[PDB]
Amino acid sequence: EIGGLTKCSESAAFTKRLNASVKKLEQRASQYEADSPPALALKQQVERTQARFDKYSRSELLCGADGLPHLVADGRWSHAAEFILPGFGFIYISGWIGWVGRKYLRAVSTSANPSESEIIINVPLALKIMTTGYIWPISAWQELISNDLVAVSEEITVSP
Amino acid sequence: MNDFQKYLSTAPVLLTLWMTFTAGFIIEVNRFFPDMLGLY
Amino acid sequence: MITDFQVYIALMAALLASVLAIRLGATLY
Amino acid sequence: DMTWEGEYPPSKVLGPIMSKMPSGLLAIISMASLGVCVYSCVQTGFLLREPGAIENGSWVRWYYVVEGLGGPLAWGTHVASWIQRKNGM
Amino acid sequence: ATKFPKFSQALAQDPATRRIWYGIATAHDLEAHDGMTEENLYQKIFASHFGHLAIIFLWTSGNLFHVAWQGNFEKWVSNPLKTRPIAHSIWDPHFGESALKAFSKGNTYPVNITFSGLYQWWYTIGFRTNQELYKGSIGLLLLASVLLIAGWLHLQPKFRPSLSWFKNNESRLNHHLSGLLGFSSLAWTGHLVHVAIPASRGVHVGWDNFLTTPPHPAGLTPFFTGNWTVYAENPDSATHVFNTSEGSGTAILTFLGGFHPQTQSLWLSDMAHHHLAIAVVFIVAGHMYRTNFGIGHNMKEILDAHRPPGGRLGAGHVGLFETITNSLHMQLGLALACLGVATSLTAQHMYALTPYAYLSKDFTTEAALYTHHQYIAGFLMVGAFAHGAIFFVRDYDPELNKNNVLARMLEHKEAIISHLSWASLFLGFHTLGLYIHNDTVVAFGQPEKQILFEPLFAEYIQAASGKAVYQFNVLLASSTSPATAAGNQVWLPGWLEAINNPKTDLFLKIGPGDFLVHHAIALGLHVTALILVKGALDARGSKLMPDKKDFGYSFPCDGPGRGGTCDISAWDAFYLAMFWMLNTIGWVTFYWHWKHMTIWGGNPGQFDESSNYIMGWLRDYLWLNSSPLINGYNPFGMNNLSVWSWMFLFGHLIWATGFMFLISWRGYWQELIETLVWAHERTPLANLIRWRDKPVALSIVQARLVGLVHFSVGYILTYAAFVIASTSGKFA
Amino acid sequence: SHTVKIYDTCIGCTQCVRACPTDVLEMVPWDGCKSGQIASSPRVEDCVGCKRCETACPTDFLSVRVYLGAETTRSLGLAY
Amino acid sequence: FLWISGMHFHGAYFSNYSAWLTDPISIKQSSQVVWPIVGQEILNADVGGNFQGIQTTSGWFQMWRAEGITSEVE
Amino acid sequence: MIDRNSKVRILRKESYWFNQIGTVATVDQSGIRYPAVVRFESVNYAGTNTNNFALDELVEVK
Amino acid sequence: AASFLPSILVPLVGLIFPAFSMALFFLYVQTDD
Amino acid sequence: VVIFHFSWKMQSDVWGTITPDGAISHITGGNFAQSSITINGWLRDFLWSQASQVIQSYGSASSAYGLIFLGAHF
Ligand code: CLA
Ligand code: CLA
Ligand code: CLA
Ligand code: CLA
Ligand code: CLA
Ligand SMILES: CC(=O)O[C@H]1CC(C)(C)C(=C=C/C(C)=C/C=C/C(C)=C/C=C/C=C(C)/C=C\C=C(/C)C(=O)C[C@@]23O[C@]2(C)C[C@@H](O)CC3(C)C)[C@](C)(O)C1
Ligand SMILES: CC(=O)O[C@H]1CC(C)(C)C(=C=C/C(C)=C/C=C\C(C)=C/C=C\C=C(C)\C=C\C=C(/C)C(=O)C[C@@]23O[C@]2(C)C[C@@H](O)CC3(C)C)[C@](C)(O)C1
Ligand SMILES: CC1=C(/C=C/C(C)=C/C=C/C(C)=C/C=C/C=C(C)/C=C/C=C(C)/C=C/C2=C(C)CCCC2(C)C)C(C)(C)CCC1
Ligand SMILES: CC1=C(C/C=C(\C)CCC[C@H](C)CCC[C@H](C)CCCC(C)C)C(=O)c2ccccc2C1=O
Ligand code: SF4
Ligand code: SF4
Repeated sequence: EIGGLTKCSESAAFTKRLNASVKKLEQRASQYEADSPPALALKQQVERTQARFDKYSRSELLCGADGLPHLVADGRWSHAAEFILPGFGFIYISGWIGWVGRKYLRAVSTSANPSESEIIINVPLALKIMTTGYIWPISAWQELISNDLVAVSEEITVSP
Repeated sequence: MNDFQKYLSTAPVLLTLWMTFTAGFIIEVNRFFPDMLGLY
Repeated sequence: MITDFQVYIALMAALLASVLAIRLGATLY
Repeated sequence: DMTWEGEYPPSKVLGPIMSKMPSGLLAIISMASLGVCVYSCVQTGFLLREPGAIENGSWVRWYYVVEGLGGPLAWGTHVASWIQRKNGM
Repeated sequence: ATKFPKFSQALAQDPATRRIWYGIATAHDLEAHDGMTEENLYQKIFASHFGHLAIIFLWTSGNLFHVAWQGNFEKWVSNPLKTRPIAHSIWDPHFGESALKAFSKGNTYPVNITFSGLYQWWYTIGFRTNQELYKGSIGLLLLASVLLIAGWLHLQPKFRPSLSWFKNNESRLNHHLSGLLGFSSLAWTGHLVHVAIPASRGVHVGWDNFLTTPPHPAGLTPFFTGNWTVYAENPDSATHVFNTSEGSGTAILTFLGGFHPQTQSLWLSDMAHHHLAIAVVFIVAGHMYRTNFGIGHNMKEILDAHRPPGGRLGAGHVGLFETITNSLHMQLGLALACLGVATSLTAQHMYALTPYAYLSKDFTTEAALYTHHQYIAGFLMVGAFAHGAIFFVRDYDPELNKNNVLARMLEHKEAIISHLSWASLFLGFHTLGLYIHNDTVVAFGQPEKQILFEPLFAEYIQAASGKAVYQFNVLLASSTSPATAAGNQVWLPGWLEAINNPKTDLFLKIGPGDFLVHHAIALGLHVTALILVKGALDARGSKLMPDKKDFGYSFPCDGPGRGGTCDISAWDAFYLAMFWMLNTIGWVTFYWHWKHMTIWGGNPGQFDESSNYIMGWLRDYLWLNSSPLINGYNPFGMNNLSVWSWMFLFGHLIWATGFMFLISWRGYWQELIETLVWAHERTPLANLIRWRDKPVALSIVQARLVGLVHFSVGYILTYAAFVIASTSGKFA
Repeated sequence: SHTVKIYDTCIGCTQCVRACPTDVLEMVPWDGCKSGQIASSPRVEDCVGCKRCETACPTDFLSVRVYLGAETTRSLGLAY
Repeated sequence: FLWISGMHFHGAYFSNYSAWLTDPISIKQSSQVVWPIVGQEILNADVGGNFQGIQTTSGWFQMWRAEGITSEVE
Repeated sequence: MIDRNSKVRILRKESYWFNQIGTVATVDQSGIRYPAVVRFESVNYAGTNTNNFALDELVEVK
Repeated sequence: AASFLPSILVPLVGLIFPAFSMALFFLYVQTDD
Repeated sequence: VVIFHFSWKMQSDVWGTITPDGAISHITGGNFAQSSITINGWLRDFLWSQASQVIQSYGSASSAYGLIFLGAHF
């Protein structure tokens, strides 16, 4: 496989880890008894453990010799779920936040008191501006090609 | 009321509320969709 | 095995370096 | 002195000899030089890839080594031809 | 002046102790001395260089002498893998009988074991007897004396070189490239062919028989005839035992590739060929500049003509020629930078392509050398940026460099600084974040939820050169690749063996753990650079102090006003960057040591699994490998590691003492000193004695320097003890 | 000891001369400003380098600049 | 006052005081319990008395015993 | 042109408000070295919002 | 014998030399040419 | 320094277990007398040795302390 790794579904170390983990919890549960609230909790915990390992097994994750999942991020779409797809999520959300923030600052900049509106936010306006960020990619590009995003050497600079 | 709303509109207060909401929703997502290291 | 004479010869050489070093230092001063 | 402005450098930058050479001649030389370099590489490649018989580094030939130096010269000559052309000579 | 700082009236007329402190630290800034002309400056610097050279040679002479007079080189030569090399003897009147026995273990007298690698180097280059080492030391002592004479001679009235001589760039470069580097390499290949290689094969060639012992049976006939292939025939067999004729060959110049099977080091024949080739390249390159013979290039013209036609780089490099020739600081900066890169390369390539015999088997020495050169590299790098800033403040001419490539750099300074900042932030947040994620999940008992990225890009590069474990069938790792076909009959055979041997440091195997540490090192370089680069660009002025250039490279501050201007000088950037430099180098050195430690110990897995989270480093590296060191001396006795143990604690003290100067500032101390003065003047008997230099507190900048030095010395000393005691205590 | 220089951007606010802890600055007649006064540094031998003067200047960039230099008993504020 | 109130409440609804009271030598004092989110449950130790929680070290149990609390209603 | 209530861009490199816009308050006509008095909406590192500049250091923006 | 040199030189280099050097520096920095 | 003195002295010369008969086994074994007289002793017989718990707390209910130990250093 890529990098000499092995699929986790076919890695013995991965399975050994699972068995060991469950055993530890079960050994603890033995002390408590029957429907004792402590025992029921530990029992539920083993279920989650079994589920986690199963999910990873059914996945396309590749494990190493230690039996631990290793992520691939070279651009291959075979393992896009590991980095590329989640990556888009971050970019979309982050841009949303940044775009809306810039919009609000510029909007309140022309108000009676531009500094009071930064310490005491105008919630009504903020909410409106915040909702308009879902199309930030389009808006940003449009602003760039309209020479409204990047300024032109009319900004303060150092002495040298 | 108006004045109280202004206090509730102060930066510190709004941050706390927003972050509490954000933290909560993240926690809730993990409660119902737990243990994820990738989009499956 | 480095003989005593050999060691003594080395020491003599070092002395020359020392005296020539003082001069260079005093010339740079 | 060598400072220049515009879209093409002056001929003085090409040295004391090439600054007087015609653009076409330089072009001919450039193409020829590149050819020699490429030929040398291809031929040497066969030597390196021939079974045995290259022990003790027999694959290195004086002629091919000299020929391979045409490649860098090819670059210089082709650049110079352009400069001469723009300069009008 | 008529006081201690003869070169400064200002300091000389000072009524306090500052006169003494500053005079010592401003002694080598010859450019700022009272009444200094450019000619004198150059002349004095030239002479000072002769002195430095002499010191270096005296140092080398001492090592040879002490090894020869108090060492075990000859015994080591006989049994290299079973003898511990001796540096020098020990005569400390404070030692107790027990200590005399402990440090005298394995020998008959108290001694220090060397971790400098001199034995391996000398063994490889040809030295076999103590008498030989002695001759070398004596010769170097003589050379040192000659250099001292030169310094005096060129300061005399009729031998002082002119300022023009000092600025003839073409001749110096030609000479230095062709002679200092080129011919010297040719001379070295001569030594290797005449003395070293014969010794490796059991033959003794010295000053007694070198003129009658031909290096090769054929003679110089093949060379002049053109049949050079003869010198590469009959390479030493794979069964050759070093320092003996069993399985020896006759080849003197070859391109085998790889390592000698028995010594696990690069073949000597290959090194000889290497230096021969390098020689020709440099000798040819030294014929590029005009030097009173008509032919050649004029550097000024070359620089001036290089302006991209598009205008993207402004006026190009016009004006830089004069700036460099008339600025010693820029020259020094360029030099220090290049040397810094070289030092790092030496460290990186010397542990992979082992050059000396049986050096790989000496774990402690190998560890010391790497940490040594990497730390030196850091200091050299920081100095380069420092002198670059000094240049801008002192030697930069805004008018000469109009729209030059250099000036335009100072025009988009904000862009550079801001973007470097972003890079640092990105690397910092995610690297730390991922480490903490891995720590938390592991702590909660769920290691399967760790985010571990495989270093695929690096693995690919390793495969490209022939590594096969990663299974990336590419380039040299592919039998059908055109590249493999090319060198399969030249140097690949030997290389592909070493690269694919697990018991060598050639392209060590990498895993998810290496990914993270590499990104941490990246953070260090970027952040250290930010501090240094900002200091340089914002050295001639800023928004807070638009007139910084008129105050200099180093000034205390600009007052408590305009918000507060502490640490606003460029010198302070160096001060701040030093800490980051140490941190980054520390990370780099820790990584090398732990990785190798686990490999040497036979458990590579420990690093592979525990390096993913921070606790692993603290518990499985620092805590676990500190046991030998902290037990150098205990309530039950002591061993040879006692000196190393003591130094470890000593380092901690100096480091912490530094904190006092860094956190506590002058005001408090000055007031306290005043009270002490009152006491001395009012206490009978002591009143008889009085000072001639008013006692005052250390200055703002002085304290910063003192503190940085204490911090640095402690930092280096403590790690030095650990790297040595831990490695030696466990594997030696 | 230290060097104090006054520049043409002065406005004769007198704030600097009212802040000096050692009477180094004075207000002298001048015609370049509306106030008709400019600051001078007649007694720099008593400057301690406090820079309080600079902190008081109202001009965009200080019209009064103190450049620290040679140190004497007076400049080092030594009562002993 | 709110602080003290919380401590007593947490000792009434999230503690093993009753069990500890019966066997003070064996059972370990605990008055804080973590929610079962994200494997943080590991922090809930097997203190004793059929109870799992964080072992507190403020000394509340001892004080309450000296006062004579006995019950969790109090 | 520099005049009361006019808006100008500072051209003094040492100014905190270089390449920024300010409003000319009053221009003195008595021959003082720096006649114009410009006011800015942002405080400098010292906390001031005004400074006097010469006419050449100011370019009218409109 | 050269072997005795360690016990004859070290006392001088580490004690006598440093002392005289420090004394000279003091006299040099405390003098007003 | 004061709190460290308390911790080592007690664990070495007071705290511990005693058998039905008179056999006192202190937690650290009485190392304070001959080890606390040197700085190396404090670094080895106290900080290095008594820190084995935090560093090896991962995977247990005491894992929180390990994380906090690291966080505090940061
Ligand atoms: C052939 C004649 C010749 C030779 C041998 C030298 C030799 C020297 N000159 Mg020099 N000089 C010459 C002619 C010559 N000069 C002429 C004609 C002039 C007048 C124009 C001068 C003017 C001059 C001045 C003004 C000064 C010198 C100095 C020096 C000394 C430099 C210090 C030293 O020892 O470093 C030698 C160091 C080495 C041999 C080690 C080199 C290590 C490098 C890093 C190797 C790099 C290899 C490779 C590139 C790395 C690859 C990796 C890379 C990509 C990172 C050196 C002894 C300096 C000095 O100290 O004077 C006392 C000095 O200040 N020279
Ligand atoms: C070839 C290398 C080289 C050369 C020739 C110079 C030359 C120079 N540098 Mg420079 N520098 C270098 C490398 C070099 N540097 C490097 C590598 C760095 C990075 C650290 C710097 C950083 C640097 C700074 C930051 C400054 C200089 C300055 C100077 C100038 C004055 C130096 C001075 O006053 O020292 C006088 C003599 C001393 C300071 C004595 C040094 C005592 C040291 C600090 C303490 C010794 C260590 C300690 C005692 C060890 C004891 C430990 C023990 C207990 C075990 C001079 C032109 C200064 C300047 O203004 O130039 C314009 C300046 O401010 N340099
Ligand atoms: C442990 C000690 C420590 C740490 C962590 C830092 C951290 C930092 N230093 Mg620093 N520094 C230190 C000691 C330290 N310093 C010392 C001792 C000195 C004296 C020499 C300096 C001198 C120094 C200089 C001179 C400079 C820095 C700079 C920086 C920053 C570099 C950019 C970076 O890493 O961004 C990432 C930063 C961090 C990861 C640290 C903060 C992390 C917090 C906890 C946030 C974590 C968020 C997390 C990922 C999750 C976020 C989402 C969440 C809200 C839901 C960073 C904030 C540079 C700077 O200003 O940055 C551009 C700079 O120029 N430092
Ligand atoms: C010193 C006081 C103190 C402290 C530190 C704690 C701490 C704790 N209690 Mg506890 N408690 C206390 C007093 C205290 N309690 C008192 C006095 C009572 C009696 C009413 C209780 C009753 C109680 C119960 C019944 C429970 C706890 C639980 C808990 C744990 C979870 C806390 C929680 O709800 O997290 C989550 C936090 C929240 C859900 C609150 C939401 C966050 C808010 C919205 C942020 C604040 C908004 C901000 C102030 C806006 C400002 C507006 C402006 C006007 C000021 C935690 C260890 C729980 C527990 O252990 O379960 C196992 C639990 O079930 N406690
Ligand atoms: C290389 C330098 C060096 C050398 C050779 C010594 C040697 C010695 N030290 Mg020592 N020491 C040094 C550096 C050195 N020290 C430093 C740097 C420190 C500071 C940390 C100390 C702190 C130190 C302490 C605290 C003590 C010693 C003691 C001793 C003595 C123990 C052996 C013995 O028989 O004692 C028995 C003593 C004798 C047999 C007497 C020997 C005759 C004396 C030394 C004659 C001295 C006359 C001398 C010429 C005067 C100097 C003149 C001046 C111009 C230099 C021994 C003579 C111990 C001692 O007893 O001191 C004498 C002691 O208590 N040392
Ligand atoms: C009118 C007339 O008469 O002609 C006309 C008509 C005609 C003919 C169509 C025209 C033309 C001519 C043209 C277009 C001519 C040339 C264009 C050209 C020639 C463009 C690039 C060469 C680049 C090279 C060689 C790059 C690198 C060479 C490199 C990078 C090397 O490293 C060489 C190498 O050596 C090293 C250092 C080591 C060696 O051991 C081996 C190798 C190989 C690795 C003109 C211009 O219209 C004029
Ligand atoms: C940027 C840069 O670096 O450019 C540099 C590159 C470089 C190379 C340094 C330069 C140079 C100098 C020159 C002139 C380089 C060119 C060529 C070079 C390298 C050297 C010259 C002649 C060699 C000859 C004549 C061969 C003798 C060889 C002879 C006579 C033989 O073949 C003997 C032999 O035949 C027998 C009798 C029988 C055969 O069985 C065995 C062989 C075949 C071996 C440049 C071009 O100036 C600038
Ligand atoms: C401050 C300043 C200064 C300084 C600067 C500096 C310090 C810089 C540095 C810089 C640096 C430090 C740089 C570096 C660089 C690097 C590089 C440039 C690299 C490259 C690479 C390449 C080109 C490639 C290679 C290769 C080959 C050959 C083949 C394939 C593979 C590879 C990768 C390997 C001065 C004084 C001047 C003055 C001004 C200012
Ligand atoms: C302790 C301390 C001092 C006082 C430290 C002093 C005075 C050091 C005094 C001892 C040193 C070792 C000098 C003693 C030199 C001897 C008297 C011998 C001198 C001989 C001459 C010929 C050199 C400061 O002046 C200071 C200033 C600014 C920030 C922090 C601090 C600070 O922390
Ligand atoms: S160094 Fe002193 S005067 Fe300058 S800003 Fe800092 S505290 Fe104020
Ligand atoms: S620095 Fe201090 S003493 Fe000097 S002029 Fe200003 S206020 Fe007066």
